[PDB]
Amino acid sequence: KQQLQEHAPSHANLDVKWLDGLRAGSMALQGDVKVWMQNLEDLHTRRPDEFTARLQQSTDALYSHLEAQWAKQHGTPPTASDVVGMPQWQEYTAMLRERFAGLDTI
Repeated sequence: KQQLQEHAPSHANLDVKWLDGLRAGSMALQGDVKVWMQNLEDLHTRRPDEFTARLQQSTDALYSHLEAQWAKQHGTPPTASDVVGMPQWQEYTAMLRERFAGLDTI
């Protein structure tokens, strides 16, 4: 499948910045999650266990940004254990990746 090669003008995950956020890249819509799925759509195709490894690099920004930044708030509750679901990504991604069958939020 996909023997012949092809290409066209379009935006890719690389374009979108890390979870840290985008100033001009994507203001109106969310490029963080918007690509979160698309990244797994291509990866998951080959290996699922790796699907999470795709965004794993991006989500890192927030994953740490929270445990680090949020640390100021309390610093006690902030930890890889909490940061896992402390942020919104935990839920957000759960809405798209799960309700992907009908991505409308975007």
